[PDB]
Amino acid sequence: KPKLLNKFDKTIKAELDAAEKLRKRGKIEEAVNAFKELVRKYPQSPRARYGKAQCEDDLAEKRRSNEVLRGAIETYQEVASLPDVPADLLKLSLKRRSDRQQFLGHMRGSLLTLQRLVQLFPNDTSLKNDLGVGYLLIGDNDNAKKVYEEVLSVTPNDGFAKVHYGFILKAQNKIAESIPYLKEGIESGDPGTDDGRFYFHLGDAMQRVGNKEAYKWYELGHKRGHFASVWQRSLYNVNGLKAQPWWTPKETGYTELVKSLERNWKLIRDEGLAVMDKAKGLFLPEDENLREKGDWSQFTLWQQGRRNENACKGAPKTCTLLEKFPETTGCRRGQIKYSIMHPGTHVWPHTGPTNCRLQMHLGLVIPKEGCKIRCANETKTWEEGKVLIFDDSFEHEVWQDASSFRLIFIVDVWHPELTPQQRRSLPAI
Amino acid sequence: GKCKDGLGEYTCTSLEGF
Ligand SMILES: C[C@H](CC(=O)O)C(=O)C(=O)O
Ligand SMILES: [Cl-]
Ligand SMILES: [Mn+2]
Repeated sequence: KPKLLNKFDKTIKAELDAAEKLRKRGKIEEAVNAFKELVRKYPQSPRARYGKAQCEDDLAEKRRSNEVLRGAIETYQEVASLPDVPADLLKLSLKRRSDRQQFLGHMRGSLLTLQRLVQLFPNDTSLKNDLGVGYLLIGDNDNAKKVYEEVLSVTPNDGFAKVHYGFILKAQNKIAESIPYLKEGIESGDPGTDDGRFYFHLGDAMQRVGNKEAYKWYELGHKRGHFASVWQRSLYNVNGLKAQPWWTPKETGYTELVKSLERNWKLIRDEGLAVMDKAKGLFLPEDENLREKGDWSQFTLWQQGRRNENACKGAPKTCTLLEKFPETTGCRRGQIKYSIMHPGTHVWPHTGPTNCRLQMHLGLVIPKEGCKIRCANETKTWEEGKVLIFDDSFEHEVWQDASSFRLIFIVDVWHPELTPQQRRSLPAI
Repeated sequence: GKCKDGLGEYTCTSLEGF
């Protein structure tokens, strides 16, 4: 279907086909050399240049080499710099360039490539949709929003643009506004809309406005394979891990860690209170839009398996105690943090990002009334000096209606059924 | 940003190639 050959390339199609045949047979090393020879002999040929880039691309996959892929990324750009490049080939080459740049984490580089594509093909709205994804990947929601507004102004029923626009509105706390876009976009069935992120946030937005249809969308997302269940809606998962909202210490196998937390709870409390009194700026307000109302702040000692050295200066005995337990300090998909919550606080029902962690809560200062946590269909409360354990990949919700502050210590651990190989290789979250 | 308690970012992991 795509027209990849300009006038000159048509005359050398026999040589170009012979090289491409080598690539399709899996003789990648022979294919690279053959296209390199064609590039050497026909330095202006776009198809020869693209063949070289495709072979370098395949070779990077074979050898799992970032450096080989960087070479391919440059050759894809070289295609675009040649004279008389067919429009189909120009688009294919720069699109793959941007895709591979994103794979390498070159998000700024991918954005420049996508901006070039949009400038070269001003009527291609799918390219503008790709550009919006580029802005979203660097965290530039403002520019992403402008891009999808431009798309929706031309094609109002673009489902891909709708879900991404609705995602941005929802991230901006424009909850009611986001629902029709997320809903209509998912319902369009357009390529790219069947995504767990959009089912996740549509249901959450509906929950926040009191729309009872929220769980029909969790149920459909489960039926389409995005969620392990309607209750457990994490999106960064390892399949097969035991799934239950509440855990006992013995069920986790982390009984030595639990004993240490409970035996030594007062020193953990006292260091948290000292920071509250003398270094309160170390407690940072929750910043994921998870509160309906109230005050909730956290003082984080470990995140992504990395010790925060300045934070541990403020709780040195607690950090010294916890260093004996790699099951938590090495949990690169979890945190270790103090969590203070004040009266008048309601945390929206929400789910964590991954099923690969379990969460321990050690009670430190718990008012006698008013504080409770629901996980799935079960509500519990904290006790001073005692550990609660739940899987926060299940929907959970917290209220604080006491007459004074509530302080807990949160210790994330690797899910106990994850092998050591998985604990070393899983991407940090 | 980072996905700590929630799933609010477009992606929660960072891309580092192979
Ligand atoms: C709201 C709670 C934190 C807290 O109660 O301090 C929560 O979301 C979690 O522990 O995952
Ligand atoms: Cl030439
Ligand atoms: Mn939570």
